[PDB]
Amino acid sequence: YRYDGKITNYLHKTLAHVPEIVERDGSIGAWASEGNESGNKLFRRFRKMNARQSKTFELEDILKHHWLYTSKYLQKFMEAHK
Amino acid sequence: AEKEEGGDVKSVCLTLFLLALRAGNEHKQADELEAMMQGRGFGLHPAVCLAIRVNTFLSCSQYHKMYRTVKATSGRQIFQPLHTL
DNA sequence: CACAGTGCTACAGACTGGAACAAAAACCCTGCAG
Repeated sequence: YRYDGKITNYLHKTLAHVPEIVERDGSIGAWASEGNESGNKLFRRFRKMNARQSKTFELEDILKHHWLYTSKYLQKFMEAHK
Repeated sequence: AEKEEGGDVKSVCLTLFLLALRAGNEHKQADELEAMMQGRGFGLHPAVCLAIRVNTFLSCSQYHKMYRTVKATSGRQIFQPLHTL
């Protein structure tokens, strides 16, 4: 009664093309939007804490500081080797 | 210890040592040693630590994170651990 | 089977002491050897 002529995009996508793409990419969910998205949280705080702050320079120093946040070289240090 | 104090462990070692060093002396050490116990910090007094956490807005876990880092690398840890804060 | 945390809790781990054991390090030695 609820699926006669209508199906949500995802229910179809998840019931149809999943085995195929898992066969092809080798895996999925590692490729998820999550690794992006989450980052958005930072973009908010880096727009307050670390912002300049004026419209001109703001994107510049957010972007820079973000890049610095992402780098491995630093995280290596912050592990403190156990 | 029994004849002149009775259980005062700290001082007997302290007074012989500071002064014994400044016997064949370059001074350099006298500053580090005279600061060493009661005044002040050595490392940093826990009140100064507490203030430098609370007032710069460091998350507890964030603070401890830093503490671990500064301790492990070239330490000689400076900051005081959380439970003493 | 998102992931970096979220503080305070829990008590896991880090400590002494003599009493004595053992192993190992690197000397000296004496032993039996050309």
